[PDB]
Amino acid sequence: IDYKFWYTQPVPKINDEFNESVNEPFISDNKVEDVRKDEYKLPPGYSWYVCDVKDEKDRSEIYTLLTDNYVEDDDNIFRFNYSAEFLLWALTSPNYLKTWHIGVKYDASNKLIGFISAIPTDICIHKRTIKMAEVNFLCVHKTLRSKRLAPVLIKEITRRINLENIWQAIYTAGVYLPKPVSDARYYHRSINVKKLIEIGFSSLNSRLTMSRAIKLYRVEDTLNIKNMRLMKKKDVEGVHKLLGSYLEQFNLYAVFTKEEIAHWFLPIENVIYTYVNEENGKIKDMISFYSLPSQILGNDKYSTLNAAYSFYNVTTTATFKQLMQDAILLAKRNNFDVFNALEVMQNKSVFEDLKFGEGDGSLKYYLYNWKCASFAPAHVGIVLL
Ligand SMILES: CCCCCCCCCCCCCC(=O)CSCCNC(=O)CCNC(=O)[C@H](O)C(C)(C)COP(=O)(O)OP(=O)(O)OC[C@H]1O[C@@H](n2cnc3c(N)ncnc32)[C@H](O)[C@@H]1OP(=O)(O)O
Ligand SMILES: Cc1cc(F)ccc1-c1ccc2[nH]nc(CN(C)C)c2c1
Ligand SMILES: CCOC(=O)c1c(C)nc2ccccc2c1C
Ligand SMILES: [Cl-]
Ligand SMILES: [Mg+2]
Repeated sequence: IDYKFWYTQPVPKINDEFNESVNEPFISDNKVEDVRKDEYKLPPGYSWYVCDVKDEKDRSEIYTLLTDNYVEDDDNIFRFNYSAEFLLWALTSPNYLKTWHIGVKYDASNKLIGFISAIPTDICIHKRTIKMAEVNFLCVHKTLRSKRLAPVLIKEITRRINLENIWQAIYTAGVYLPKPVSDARYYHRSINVKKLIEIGFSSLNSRLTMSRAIKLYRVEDTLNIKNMRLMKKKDVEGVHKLLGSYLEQFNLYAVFTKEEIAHWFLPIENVIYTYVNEENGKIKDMISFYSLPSQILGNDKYSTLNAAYSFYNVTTTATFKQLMQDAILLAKRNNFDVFNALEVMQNKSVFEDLKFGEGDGSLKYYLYNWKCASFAPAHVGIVLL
């Protein structure tokens, strides 16, 4: 459309296409010393608030704000319902800064009505490793929409990030913005198909009756990789090598340290599920998925859809199809209703045979202050929360 805000920022124009050899900032030679030391102005009666995600009550305020005002699907059937414990995990990874968890309070109610967050990460884009901020959980209260508050939150966080001598960022959104480096459709594999029909999501007909739909999505309760088990602290070094080598093939991926592997994969109930196959004290295969429920808006019977989201999956002893079939099984054993995956990495190759259905949209991958050729989602090797 016009992108009056986005076009002031070091991002590509809607028309911009770069050749494969281009891989650099839009604006280089930035100076920490020149970064504005003042907070961006909020409109009258609003104030910046530094959230302490480790404090249960500050964390619960962020939780409420998102439970009520965060992303909905295009038909407003669903709203993401990230749990408080999930938010603690997503925001307190290694070297996180408390000052990159930025809230906005309405002074007179003392209530949180705005939020944005970033955590630091090393990102490899087209074989160049860049220290970046990963931005996530940008949210304005439904009652305050289209008032140009989002660019204030975006400018304030960019300012705080630049204070740490960091000048690039990664982010994802379902909305089209200038301009994606990659665009990945999502797919869904029904697990609790009766529930899915009942809330309006899945479709039946003459050929596909209720009983036939249930038969179609039945899984055998036996693993292809018999020894696949929950990840444990002893597996951190093994996972780090398995995953770190795997990821090198891609055009876009995080370069995880050991401390990151421990944070991002060690299992937490209702948050992150990681499974490993150990042979001879070596980790040869791994499955992971995170738990992201959606709230079901205005269904009499159900209020929550429990959804497992494919995270990182690597196999060296089975086919990728057998690995993902095990991942679906492990999601089913843990009470999930549906398993969601993007057409990143090798994922697309299994979607047909494993009975995934194509969804109604896509997740776009973005870089801030970085010029490079865009690429097909098969070359994307990072999954953001
Ligand atoms: C070097 C470090 C750099 C760090 C920074 C990196 C950049 C990080 C960027 C952030 C990454 C976040 C990633 C992330 O969190 C994951 S994507 C999820 C974003 N959150 C939601 O969708 C929750 C529901 N929606 C809302 O709360 C509001 O609709 C929000 C706050 C989204 C927009 O509030 P609003 O009341 O609806 O709108 P105004 O205040 O009037 O503002 C309109 C301006 O906002 C642009 N807009 C709309 N949605 C956007 C989105 N998802 N990203 C970026 N920009 C977005 C829009 O194009 C327009 O600019 P334009 O006029 O140019 O078109
Ligand atoms: C529905 C879905 C399925 C799937 F397998 C992977 C991703 C999505 C999805 C679609 C739109 C979204 N907007 N914001 C988010 C949250 N973040 C990832 C930032 C988001 C996620
Ligand atoms: C069958 C379940 O998967 C989905 O269709 C789904 C859900 C549950 N929540 C969402 C929340 C926000 C944006 C999109 C969403 C989509 C696409
Ligand atoms: Cl400004
Ligand atoms: Mg606004």
